[PDB]
Amino acid sequence: VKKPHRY
Amino acid sequence: VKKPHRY
Amino acid sequence: RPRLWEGQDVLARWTDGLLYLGTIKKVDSAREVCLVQFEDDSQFLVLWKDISPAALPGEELLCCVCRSETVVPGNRLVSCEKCRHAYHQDCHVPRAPAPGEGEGASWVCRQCVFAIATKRGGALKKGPYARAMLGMKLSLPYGLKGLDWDAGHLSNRQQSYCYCGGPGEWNLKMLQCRSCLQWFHEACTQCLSKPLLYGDRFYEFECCVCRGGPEKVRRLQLRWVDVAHLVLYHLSVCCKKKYFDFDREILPFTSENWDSLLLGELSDTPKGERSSQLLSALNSHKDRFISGREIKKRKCLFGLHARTPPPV
Amino acid sequence: RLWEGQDVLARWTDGLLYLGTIKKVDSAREVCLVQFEDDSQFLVLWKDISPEELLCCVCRSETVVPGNRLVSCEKCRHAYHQDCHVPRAPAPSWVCRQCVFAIATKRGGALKKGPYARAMLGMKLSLPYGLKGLDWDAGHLSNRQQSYCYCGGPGEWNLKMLQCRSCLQWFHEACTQCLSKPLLYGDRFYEFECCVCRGGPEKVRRLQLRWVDVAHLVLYHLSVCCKKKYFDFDREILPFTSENWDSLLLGELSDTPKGERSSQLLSALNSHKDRFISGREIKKRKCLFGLHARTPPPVE
DNA sequence: GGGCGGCCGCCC
DNA sequence: GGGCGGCCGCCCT
Ligand SMILES: [Zn+2]
Ligand SMILES: [Zn+2]
Ligand SMILES: [Zn+2]
Ligand SMILES: [Zn+2]
Ligand SMILES: [Zn+2]
Ligand SMILES: [Zn+2]
Ligand SMILES: [Zn+2]
Ligand SMILES: [Zn+2]
Repeated sequence: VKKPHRY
Repeated sequence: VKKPHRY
Repeated sequence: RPRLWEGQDVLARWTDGLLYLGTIKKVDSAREVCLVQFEDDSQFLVLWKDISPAALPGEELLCCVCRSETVVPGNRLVSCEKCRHAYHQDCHVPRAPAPGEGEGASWVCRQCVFAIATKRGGALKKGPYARAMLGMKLSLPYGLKGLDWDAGHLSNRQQSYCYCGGPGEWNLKMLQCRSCLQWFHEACTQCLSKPLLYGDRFYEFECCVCRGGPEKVRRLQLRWVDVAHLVLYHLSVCCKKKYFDFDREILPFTSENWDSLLLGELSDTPKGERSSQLLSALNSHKDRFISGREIKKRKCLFGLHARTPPPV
Repeated sequence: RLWEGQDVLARWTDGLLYLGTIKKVDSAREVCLVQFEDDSQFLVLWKDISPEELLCCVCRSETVVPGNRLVSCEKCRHAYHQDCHVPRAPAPSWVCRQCVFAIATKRGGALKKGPYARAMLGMKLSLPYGLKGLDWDAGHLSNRQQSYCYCGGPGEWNLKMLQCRSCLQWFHEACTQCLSKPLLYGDRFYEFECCVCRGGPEKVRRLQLRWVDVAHLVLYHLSVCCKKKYFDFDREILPFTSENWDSLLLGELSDTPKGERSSQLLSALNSHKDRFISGREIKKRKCLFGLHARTPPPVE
């Protein structure tokens, strides 16, 4: 569930 | 650009 | 004045140069490191330099960088249109434009630009954010000439790398610039055509700061000894084990990722000659490779003597 | 020794360390020409130049005497005589004086809380130079050795420095831990006492400014910052005063109507023609003001 | 009889 | 998952 933060 | 040096 | 506190929602730069949403659990003022818990409930130590406070709701009235007032006129407090964080113009790298002034009204900070542009396998090549990425990459958010490297120039104690100034491991998806000898994250570059293999230093690379513009990269020619060593190390890292079966793991990996390997002169090689050349390479170099035969296993098993990347 | 092209850390007049490259050395006058990141070049004294080693960098020698084991720092890896260091080193993790400051110092005041804040405070109890043997000018503003503050580096008294009322030595803003607001240039309206004379934390008291003082300090601060002489009252002088009114620490003048602020300030600018020059003297608008002499406001 | 090339698999 | 525990089954005699 860990993933890069994206705007 | 000048930057104060910290370790 | 305080910038980081316990229970604070936070963005953390990882060794891949990517930002992950997390929460600070403990603040170690002595080490200047915080214990961050991420979405997968995993806890890690992250340096303060790689920690940015999450986007608060609404406007921010204090510079998120220095957390103090300035008495120097012409140093306005500008807000990023994305994360709504406030910056002193002189507290940003590069210097942030005042509102209006330089023509686009809406200014986006370095953190958000990287957050939008960076991507595993290489960052954006085209678009407004690719060009915004390029603009930011021409300036480093740290002092490069002052880093404290080891003898091999593989790691520095400040743990500052790339254009992002984040942490990183040279042997894990990072290219070294031929000019400044600095290592740069795969996700932060914009010049690659294929995803980097773990430990693949078979490149000639020059970063944006040295070039003063777009990056320049060239794929060096691999020997068959290199391909065997590179595939082994990549698998050794990716699968996290030492010994690999030739016919059911090593070979099926190469043929299924042959184009991604960028083998150049060897790219023509017929499938049959692939096996014979790889097998002979794996057998002929006992200084690099160890057969399963050495530890009472089948002879088609291979691993690396030391889990090290291929030398160049 | 030192050579050309060598990358070094140089202690600037603000007490902070900046990374630079040596362009020329002069052993005759013990000075060094250093180029910095912004491609600027300045003459730096060798006392401010900083270059798994075995030698003591302070005394240029090895010793026999027991009790003072040559101890190396954890950050800069330099070897220190236990008694050539100030105040004095534990023998064996140890961080030397210069690195403690490097970690703790900051523009607008050093760290107040934390392990390094307490570390520097322990360091600030003693000076790494002979204070009594310093040569001062008549105004006691400058050194011949250019040694100031707790750090022992260079500095200009009018550029964000405070003078101790007891020992009269000048101290960098970045090396103090007592300030609540950033220093304006040329601000001497303080009663300051250092850590050495106090044997503990610094003590500082803000003096009560008059209106003529406010006008002079603001005009001088703007003059240093903007590098020009004449400032518009309504477009520059008053907005700055209003935007940074809280940081000025003006005591009783704080509770003054902004309408009267403008009047009191404009009145002082027109009255004191020994300090200020209106725009009349150079055929501009009278609301323009500049200092007669580019000098900090004097204390009564 | 039993030496030995060879490698299948448990186990924490 | 890899370092050994375990030992089949050729060969020579
Ligand atoms: Zn700031
Ligand atoms: Zn932003
Ligand atoms: Zn470079
Ligand atoms: Zn990066
Ligand atoms: Zn100082
Ligand atoms: Zn040190
Ligand atoms: Zn010594
Ligand atoms: Zn004193």
